[PDB]
Amino acid sequence: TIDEGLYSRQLYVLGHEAMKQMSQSNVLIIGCKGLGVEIAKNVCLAGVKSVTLYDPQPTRIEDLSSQYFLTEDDIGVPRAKVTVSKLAELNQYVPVSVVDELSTEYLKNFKCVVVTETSLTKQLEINDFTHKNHIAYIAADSRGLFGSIFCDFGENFICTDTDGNEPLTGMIASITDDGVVTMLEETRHGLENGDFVKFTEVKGMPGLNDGTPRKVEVKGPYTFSIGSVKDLGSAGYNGVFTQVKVPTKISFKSLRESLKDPEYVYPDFGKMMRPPQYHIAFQALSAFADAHEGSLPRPRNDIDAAEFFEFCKKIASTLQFDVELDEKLIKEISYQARGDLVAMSAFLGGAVAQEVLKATTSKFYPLKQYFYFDSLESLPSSVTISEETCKPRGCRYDGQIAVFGSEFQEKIASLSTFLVGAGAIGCEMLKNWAMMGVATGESGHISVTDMDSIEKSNLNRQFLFRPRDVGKLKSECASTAVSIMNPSLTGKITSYQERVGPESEGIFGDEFFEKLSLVTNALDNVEARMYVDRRCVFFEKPLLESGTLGTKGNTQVVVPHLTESYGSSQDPPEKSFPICTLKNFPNRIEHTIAWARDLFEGLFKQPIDNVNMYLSSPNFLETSLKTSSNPREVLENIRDYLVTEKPLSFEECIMWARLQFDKFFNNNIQQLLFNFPKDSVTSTGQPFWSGPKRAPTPLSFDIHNREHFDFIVAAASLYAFNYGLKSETDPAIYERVLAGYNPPPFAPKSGIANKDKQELKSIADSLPPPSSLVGFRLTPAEFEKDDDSNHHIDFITAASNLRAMNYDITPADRFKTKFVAGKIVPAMCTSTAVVSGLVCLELVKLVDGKKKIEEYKNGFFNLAIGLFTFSDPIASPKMKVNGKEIDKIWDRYNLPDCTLQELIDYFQKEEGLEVTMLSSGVSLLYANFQPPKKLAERLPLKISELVEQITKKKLEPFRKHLVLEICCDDANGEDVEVPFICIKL
Amino acid sequence: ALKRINRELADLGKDPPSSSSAGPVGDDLFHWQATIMGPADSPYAGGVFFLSIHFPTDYPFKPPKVNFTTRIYHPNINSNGSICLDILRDQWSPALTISKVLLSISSLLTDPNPDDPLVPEIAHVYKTDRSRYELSAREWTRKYAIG
Amino acid sequence: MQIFVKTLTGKTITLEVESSDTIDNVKSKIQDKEGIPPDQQRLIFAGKQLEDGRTLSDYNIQKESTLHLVLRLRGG
Ligand SMILES: *P(=O)(O)OC[C@H]1O[C@@H](n2cnc3c(N)ncnc32)[C@H](O)[C@@H]1O
Ligand SMILES: [Mg+2]
Ligand SMILES: [Mg+2]
Repeated sequence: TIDEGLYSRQLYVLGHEAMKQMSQSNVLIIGCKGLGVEIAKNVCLAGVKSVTLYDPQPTRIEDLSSQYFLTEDDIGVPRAKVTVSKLAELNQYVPVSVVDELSTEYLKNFKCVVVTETSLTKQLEINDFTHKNHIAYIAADSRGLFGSIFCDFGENFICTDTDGNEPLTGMIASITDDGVVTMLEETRHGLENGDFVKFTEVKGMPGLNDGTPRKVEVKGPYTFSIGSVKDLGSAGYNGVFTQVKVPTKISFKSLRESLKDPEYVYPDFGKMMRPPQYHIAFQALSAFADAHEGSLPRPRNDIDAAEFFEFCKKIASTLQFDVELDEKLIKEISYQARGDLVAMSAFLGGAVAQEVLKATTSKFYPLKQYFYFDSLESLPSSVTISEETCKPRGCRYDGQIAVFGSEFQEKIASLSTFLVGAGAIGCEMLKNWAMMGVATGESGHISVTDMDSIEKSNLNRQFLFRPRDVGKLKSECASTAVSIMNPSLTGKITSYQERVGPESEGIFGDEFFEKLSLVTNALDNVEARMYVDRRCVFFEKPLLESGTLGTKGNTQVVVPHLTESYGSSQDPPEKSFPICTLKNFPNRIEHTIAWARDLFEGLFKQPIDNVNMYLSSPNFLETSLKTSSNPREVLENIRDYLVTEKPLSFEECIMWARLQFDKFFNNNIQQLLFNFPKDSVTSTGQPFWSGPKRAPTPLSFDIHNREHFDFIVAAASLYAFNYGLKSETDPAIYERVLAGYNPPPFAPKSGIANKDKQELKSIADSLPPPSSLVGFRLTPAEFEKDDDSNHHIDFITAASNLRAMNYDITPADRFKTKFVAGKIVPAMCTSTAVVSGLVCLELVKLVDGKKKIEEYKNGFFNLAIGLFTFSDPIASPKMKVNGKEIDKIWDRYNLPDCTLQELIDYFQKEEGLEVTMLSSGVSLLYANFQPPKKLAERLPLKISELVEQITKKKLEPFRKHLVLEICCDDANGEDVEVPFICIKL
Repeated sequence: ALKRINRELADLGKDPPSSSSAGPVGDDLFHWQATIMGPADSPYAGGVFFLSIHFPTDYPFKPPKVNFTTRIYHPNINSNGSICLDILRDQWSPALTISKVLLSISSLLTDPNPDDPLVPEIAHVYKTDRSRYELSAREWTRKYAIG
Repeated sequence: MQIFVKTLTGKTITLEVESSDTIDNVKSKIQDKEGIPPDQQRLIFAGKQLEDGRTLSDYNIQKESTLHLVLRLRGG
């Protein structure tokens, strides 16, 4: 009973059983500051049964530094009371409550307990209870640029899924007598030692088909071993194997036992000596607070730092810790104790919310047990950070001024950012910018562009949008929401509904880009990423890239004249199947789904487009007869969809659907088995239908069968939609119409001059004249996965399952069919929060203008396994041109709008290079091998004139420059690479 | 993409392919027309086959789209000109040149593969009645490839 | 020398190398064991991304070292 219209993208990450168990779990959250509210928001969006908040502390102004559900009108009111109202709106299936008083025995009502902003004695008191009563306990802390997480799920935690990957499966070629399983040609099993597999369809060894898992001993990328199969048989042929994932038992220690001998999770292997330092430092913070009436050290105070370091020494001595304390790092922890950064809050809240989901679903591997993190490389160095500049000013940015200072706040308030995309990452980025105070000064501005509209499935991870906002523009809603969060952003956000690409360069032109300070990408495709990367390279602007997939995520930073661009590296491409496999010899459900999608396009989209283009273009037939691969196909489509098989009622649509069923599931299979009988052999004597090729069998139509009826219904409905008729869903009419159907006889054909042109002419003139059909059009079907009443996914599922039945492939359901056909990207709110936090931690590095490349970090993570890793960006490659140092990425030539001859002469005289090729856009302006006449005609023209002439398209008035690619050869003839040319018009 | 495309074009200029000749259409570098000569020891002897090559915006990180324009009677080439070649669907790597693709297509022409066919009827004729396949291929290359 | 490579999806790989091996040889070995072309591999050791043309000793990679094999993602 899960609402798949809302949890569509999250179900592809977690699953149905996981979310069913998750919707029966109660979560208590202690603390309602930025970290707590982030955790509660992510939990409410995830879909737990209910959330209870406990925070009776009255609101303070500084609390607004990372709490985005608090306003300045709420000062003096308990934080939970003012937060519950806004949290109750995120998800309608998750009630949110408040408790004014907490007792120990009251904790038994909750599946998970999250603790923030609590002293160590209270944490020990709570954990001593939750540990012996088997309640999951998570404790999180965020101090300036430092963070800590602790998880304790009990002594006998059971984890069903450990890595979150789909089970591995593969086709076998042979199994010897000693269990040596071999894969097919050039196929990798992908297993690891100790995995368990089960076999099916193994011929010659039926015993392996029982279904008992067996140990795997990997011997190579193509073979493995399972043991001894002497008794089961001598040798086995063909078959498939599927991995079996076994539950694991994880044993946690209590907080009291874990303080003495902690187990660390390392977010970065470059600094493996720090977590032991942070373990002492956070305990010293708790002791200091207990010794000063719950007051943390004041910002950048040396007396408090000295006292804190004395506490650290005392704690390290007491715990028998054999670690030499790094005084600078520990005192840094002391200085930033009162810091409250929205980026750290977002990062830790995403991590902790994922841990809560792990606790409530018993899926994915949890943290064991301490996770200490720092982003100390983000501390500014271009400004003064002292006790005078970091003291509070009684404003909403006190939690950030306590870390960065007032001068850095002035630097932040003057940013002019450009955000591309307004989805999940875009919403998180806008919220982080609003909390940080970005572009709230006299010279600050924010621009956000996005061409899409809000849908129901977007509300599951884009928390700025409500159900009332469905159908509106994403950018307008996001700007309004963040202007509500921070009122100082009123009049300083501009929203566009333009797609960023070659067609929007009149809006995001030179004037627009020259005023920016940085560009942040929040996109979902690589083409737009590459385009924005090229624009940033040309204008020399910093770029912040980020991406997510399920529980995985990454963030990258591109810095002018320092690092390489986003397009300097390659990613694995999308996998496309061979056409022969798809058309004739499928063996996976993905092949049949691709075939079904192509069938949908070929039945309901292409013929309609041809018919419509015939009735619009007066010279369509003449052009198509010579500019098409199959003009005969176009003519046949037009004839069939106009005259021959035009339905005058829905019954004719039903009969048409029945005919198409026969055509695509009974007759083509008969023809295929006529060409390649089941007993046929290859050229080497091997059977033809063996291994990856599965022998099909024709389907006979049976109305009582569910898949056949589904196909008929969906096909008839889509045909009626094409012709604008009134469809029906009652099975009575279908059964009545299909009862009186006489299939035409079919017999597969054995096969065995220039008059065909006359036949094509006769077909063409037989069509009704376009003049007789004015104002008549057929409605094409545009694929739409997200609507469940247009019969698109229904038709694709029915066709895919029927073709699977043809080849004896295991059919799927509508859920997996929608996942595959729709090319849906699994999405999570926790991963979005983590990536936004990392991006906003790099943003402050960009604002400070750090020059060294070791101060920046590209981040990668997978929350399913609890893996975090960071690495320095790659420096842009250098080169030598005319004995000069040239950056291969960020350098260019600036030339006036000279002539082609003058450009060549300039490159000869100045750089000592001979120009061989000159191109602009997708045109070849000049090549060394062109005939002398063409060159002599093209030499005395200016570059703009040459481009206009070659492209036959005048340059637009807003076009202020041209980018030219040039390939040149040196005097010796060696090819030397040079940077691009920027011609100024 | 432009740099590598021009490098390939110049290399084609620097070495006569003899059996092939590819070049941009007009002045567009993302649309080439290539010519292939039927091998002498093949049913397509003395035939000129035109192919259209479409370079994607992501070249060389995505395969070029190569389609026959001349009608050919081959088990691995259908009526739309689609070619059953692995290096064009999922075995493409950013290290293959157009000359290699043309050599692969010529090798495909000189001997078909009926065991993994794209046109089952032509493959059936090839496997069972070879002489009829020879006559049909000769007729098709005389009718369409010569003009 | 024997080193370990951990993927972003949790898989573990064991490579038998020597301190004088270049990063290209290690990438070729990873391709052999995984089928990932060297130009698409992102290897991280101790917070540094390994670049082609250098040796293991340039990064002070010794026996039982752990590398991370990562990749970029396209959602958002
Ligand atoms: P996620 O898939 O949740 O949201 C991605 C958002 O990015 C926007 N987007 C994609 N492609 C473009 C271009 N080319 N220009 C501007 N915005 C883009 C989508 O509309 C989503 O809102
Ligand atoms: Mg959308
Ligand atoms: Mg998307």
